[PDB]
Amino acid sequence: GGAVMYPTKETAHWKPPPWNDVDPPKDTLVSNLTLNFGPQHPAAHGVLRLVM
Amino acid sequence: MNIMLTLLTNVTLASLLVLIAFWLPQLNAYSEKTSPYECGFLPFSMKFFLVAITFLLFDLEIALLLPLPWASQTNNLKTMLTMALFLLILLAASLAYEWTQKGLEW
Amino acid sequence: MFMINILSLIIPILLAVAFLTLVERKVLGYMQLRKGPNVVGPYGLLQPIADALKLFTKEPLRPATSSISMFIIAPILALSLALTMWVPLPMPYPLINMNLGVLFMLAMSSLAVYSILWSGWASNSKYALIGALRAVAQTISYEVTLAIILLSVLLMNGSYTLSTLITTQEHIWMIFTSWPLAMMWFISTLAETNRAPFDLTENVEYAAGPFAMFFMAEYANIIMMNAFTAILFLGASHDPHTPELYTINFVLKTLALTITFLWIRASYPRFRYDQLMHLLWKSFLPLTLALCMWHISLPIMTASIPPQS
Amino acid sequence: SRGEYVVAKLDDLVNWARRSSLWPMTFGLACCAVEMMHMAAPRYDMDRFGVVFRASPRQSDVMIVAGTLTNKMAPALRKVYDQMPEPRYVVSMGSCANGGGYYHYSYSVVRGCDRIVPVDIYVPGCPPTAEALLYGILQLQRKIKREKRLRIWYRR
Amino acid sequence: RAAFPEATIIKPSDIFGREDRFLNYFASMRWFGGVPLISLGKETVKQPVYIVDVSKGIINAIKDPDAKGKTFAFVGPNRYLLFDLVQYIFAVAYRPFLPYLFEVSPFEPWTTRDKVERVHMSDMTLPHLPGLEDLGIQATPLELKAIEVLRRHRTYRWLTSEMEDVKPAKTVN
Amino acid sequence: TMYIAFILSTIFVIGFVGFSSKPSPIYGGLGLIVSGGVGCGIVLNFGGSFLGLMVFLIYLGGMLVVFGYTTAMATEMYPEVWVSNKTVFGAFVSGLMMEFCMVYYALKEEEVEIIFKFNGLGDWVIYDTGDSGFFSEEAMGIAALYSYGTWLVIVTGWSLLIGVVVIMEITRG
Amino acid sequence: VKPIFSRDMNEAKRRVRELYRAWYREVPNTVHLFQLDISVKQGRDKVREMFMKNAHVTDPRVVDLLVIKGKMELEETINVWKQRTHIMRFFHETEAPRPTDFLSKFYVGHDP
Amino acid sequence: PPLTLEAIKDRVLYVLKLYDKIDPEKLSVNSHFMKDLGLDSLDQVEIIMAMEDEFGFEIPDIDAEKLMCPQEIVDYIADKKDV
Amino acid sequence: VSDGSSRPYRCKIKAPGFAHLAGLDKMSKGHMLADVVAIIGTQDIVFGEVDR
Amino acid sequence: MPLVYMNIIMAFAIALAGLLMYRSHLMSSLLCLEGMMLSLFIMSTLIILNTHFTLANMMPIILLVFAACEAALGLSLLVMVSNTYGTDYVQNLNLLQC
Ligand code: SF4
Repeated sequence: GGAVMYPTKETAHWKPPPWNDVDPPKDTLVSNLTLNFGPQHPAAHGVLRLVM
Repeated sequence: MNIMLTLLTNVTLASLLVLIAFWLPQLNAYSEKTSPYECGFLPFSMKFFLVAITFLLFDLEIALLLPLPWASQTNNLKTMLTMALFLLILLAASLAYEWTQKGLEW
Repeated sequence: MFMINILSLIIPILLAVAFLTLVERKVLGYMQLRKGPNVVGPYGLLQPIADALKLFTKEPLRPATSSISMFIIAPILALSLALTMWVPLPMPYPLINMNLGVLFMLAMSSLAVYSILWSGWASNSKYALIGALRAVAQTISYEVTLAIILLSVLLMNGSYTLSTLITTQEHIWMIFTSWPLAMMWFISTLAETNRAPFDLTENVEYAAGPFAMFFMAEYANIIMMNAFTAILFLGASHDPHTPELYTINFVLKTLALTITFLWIRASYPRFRYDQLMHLLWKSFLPLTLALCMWHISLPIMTASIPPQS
Repeated sequence: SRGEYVVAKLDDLVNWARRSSLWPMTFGLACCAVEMMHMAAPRYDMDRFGVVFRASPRQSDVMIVAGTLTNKMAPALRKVYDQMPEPRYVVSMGSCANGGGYYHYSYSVVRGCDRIVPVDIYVPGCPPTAEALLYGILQLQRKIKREKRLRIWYRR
Repeated sequence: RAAFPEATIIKPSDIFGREDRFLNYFASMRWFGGVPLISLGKETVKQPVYIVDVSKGIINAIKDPDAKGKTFAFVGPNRYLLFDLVQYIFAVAYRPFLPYLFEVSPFEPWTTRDKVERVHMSDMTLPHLPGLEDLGIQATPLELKAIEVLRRHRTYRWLTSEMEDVKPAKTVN
Repeated sequence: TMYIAFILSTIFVIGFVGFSSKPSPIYGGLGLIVSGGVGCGIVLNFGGSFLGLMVFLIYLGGMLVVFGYTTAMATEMYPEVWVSNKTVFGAFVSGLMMEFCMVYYALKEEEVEIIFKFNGLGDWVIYDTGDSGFFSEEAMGIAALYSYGTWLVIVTGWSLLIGVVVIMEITRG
Repeated sequence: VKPIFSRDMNEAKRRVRELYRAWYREVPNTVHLFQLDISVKQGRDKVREMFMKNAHVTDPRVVDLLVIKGKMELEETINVWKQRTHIMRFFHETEAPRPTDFLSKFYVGHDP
Repeated sequence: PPLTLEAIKDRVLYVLKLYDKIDPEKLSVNSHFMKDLGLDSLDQVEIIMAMEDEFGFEIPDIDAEKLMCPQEIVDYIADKKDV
Repeated sequence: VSDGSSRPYRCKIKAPGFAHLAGLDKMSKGHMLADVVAIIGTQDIVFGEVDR
Repeated sequence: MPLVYMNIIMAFAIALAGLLMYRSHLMSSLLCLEGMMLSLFIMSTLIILNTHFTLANMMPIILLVFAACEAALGLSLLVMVSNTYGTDYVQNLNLLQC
């Protein structure tokens, strides 16, 4: 059991591959954008701020 | 040489106008807007790329469809017609696949 | 003398664009029960000059371009390509006669797309890139349908030579033979130039001169595309001894088509990105494919294959 | 002198261009924006004078403050104003924009947009009639016509 | 002094601020190739004063009843080596430090021969004249207000992202 | 202008060095657009009008535009030019130098041989004296694809359709 | 009386400390986000000063509401709902310092 | 190199040294923050947050109140890292 | 609210736009940015009455 | 061979060298790969034209189509990788070893 049969000093720390071929989700940073409906925008009529 | 001359003249004219629009108008002194570009810190949605790859493939199929006007002069009209219709049917089939399956989401 | 011809093709087009601005203003106003520019010069004839002078004197603000290099190349590319696209057009005799002029036009429009991408990317503005990418998506769909329609209509021309279109439409205008393709072609031209209803209101970082040149390039592209539509479908009589007749008729046709461009601009609400692409992918594209099949089969089944030479 | 004559004529040309093709931005905040629309309405038609409503403030020359500038909106007005390119002119439309008008003693109303941004033309009224606003713009055009930026540079 | 016997003469030294011609001038060396520095500006020590400090001193001098007739000299908080000062300027401005005619320009000259001499001329030190502390204004160090003048001169990613903090430059005091 | 084709080929090599130096994607994409445009010029000089417009319409017009599309949406890079950090600058300069050495060994020495034999004579010599009459050899041969190359059409079309399928399957997550 | 959130002062102090931690950790980001010219210490000094201003309160109900208001200001600051001026408003700068010495006040005006 | 109680103490004292308010002369392993170092409750909260930064974990307010001496912090970190 | 004097004690103003704009988020759920502009128009939002 | 053929072959070699010597972005490698396809297009086109290989004038077009297909594939893989990791850096592809 292990990454390699004859491990080295560097490879000793290295973790064997996951049981499922599924590597864990990393960071999972949200891509949801937070746009602001700037008042100058015509639809905002100059006096509307819509944090969206 | 004529077409090369046209390209050269157009490019030089455009670049000269860009010169007289980027460096000449900024010579006039207009005080100084001491205004920093206040920046303090990604929508890589497939919704865009899909529109791009599909366009690439359809453009490729369009490339195969370009020689058609000269291909109409062939004596083997039946074979040429069949091949042209085949290419068009394949284009339609690719469009149908994307439409029927989860595609054309744009 | 050839350089004189190049200048007599470039300068008049730019002046025509400048006055087209005024023409658009007045046309839209009078369709809105308003008088377009009427104070600045007689009937506003001096309005474009006033606009140009004001623009080239306004303080240019810097848009923190990630790559001035690129930010400056985008305007140059747009204007140069717009000027070049006029060269192959046969006003009865073209400046540069290409056996494959139509494909040259298509390629020039394809390169023009880069100006959009370069402008947004170098702008260092999230909203700029988003809007630029939307423009990329819009021009992406038009190119496919435009190419298909152009190929299908040229299947009766006999080649990609632009001059031959005059001979093909000597007796009957091409539109009477391919009117559905004409409809889709005109709408596709609207989509290409982002003229309403295919605008995406709300390259804005461009200031004064740069913006002015981008505006000029866009409007020159409008005029050139309308000219292309004229030559393709609205054929004009050409007398070899007196070409001025064809020149006059062609100019009138192009003017009519640009007036229709403005007329549509102030007639319909703007589309939505989803709606625009669900048009140029799910309504136009299938019909263009079917009509391409028809325009391939028709010459063979009717023994009307046009001459190759 | 000849130098003065050349500079003066060039300055007049520059003045003509700007005053003829003024591009205003609609900073419509309150009731006065409605009358501003009636100015652009067919009856008066500001575009006839070359004054076309430029939505983009980055491509505008005149900021027409039309309405009550509240404290919450005050920072935005100045920030938009400094993001305008020069030459930039500010036209205050309405008593609320001029000095607060009906809401001068309000707890959350700026006592005139003059405090936040320097104003060039003050249009009186509540709301000022569309002709009065059009009159103010023409007064601004005459104000630009009197400007001698180049002449002063030469005589410096 | 001859015409106005009780005139309160003030002698500031290289006022710096948002719209100043001293800090921004150094941060504009990009137009002038690298960083043109006579003898690498190694023999010049300058004492820059903050704009608000000078202005407040002027107002305080007006109110001050004994300021009349006294020649004040507005000095900066610290004396910086010209080379170190320019290095600090380019540092907070995120500008590559490249240590290295304009009078002819009819429009506002980019550089003056006298300006060049004055730049390379080390600031004088007059301890016999009243200063800001006499008027009550406490000198504000250049370091605190440096970013306000030079952050706006940032190139790409230093007003955000990396935002490396440049330590105060060595002062020749 | 007798060596126009050689000049174009050298510029082609230069652009290939430019984008092969792996610069910032945006700058590289240009290094490829320029080289692509040159290559089209070369093909036109040899008489391949249709193929010249092919690369301009498809490769430069669509293939490289979709490439740019991706670089724009997935933008996680610090912009740099070919003459930027030594990693790219040195590579660009060295590639240009190698090309120039090849050019000098090719013109001054007629029979240049590195891995293949090359002749320094102008490429105009290789052109063949012949008349096609009322023909476009390139166009006729390419149009023969629909008549002679039915098998090629079938295979290419199937590849395109399966390519659409594959693209969707890959980019379904 | 129904407590707003905390029944006892000790519970209220727990809420105060929780708010102080959030403000203390937010100050560095706030300076970055609004590109403020204040130092991280200056912002954290202001946070402590503001908390110490309301240090004489003894009613848990009042402390709860103060924490709620403190949370609201933090929410706006974190969500960038406030603008650069709004954050700087805490640091009164343009306002001239009003003296406290009676003789100084006597000279300044009729101030009671 | 597993964490040692001595190393935990070293990092704790290092953080306390970085804290300017704490007087180094009065600094000790068991020196009570509020009594021996004479700090305020907010100062104690700041110290707890600094400890969290140093050792890369989080201390709830209850445990933060519990931690009134540097040795107490060391012991809490010992339990946290199970050293 | 009248206290018997010539000046009202309290005058709360019910603006129809106020409630409509409050429900904008509910109506805007599952829509695009351009749809938000349309939803603003269909609610006929004048910020004069909304902000009173 | 004429000098033009030498230059085009050298261009192919340079693009191959750039592709094999990655730097950071996988996008740059894809650019080099497509450049090589362009160079091959130019080479084959010149050869076919000079030889007057009329029936083989369709070879460059087929090469171009398949070239852009394999590119569509590369881009699709690049975006999958970038979406998973966050960037298109070649170093990110490190889970598989040996
Ligand atoms: S001046 Fe009168 S009309 Fe104009 S915003 Fe104020 S209250 Fe409304």
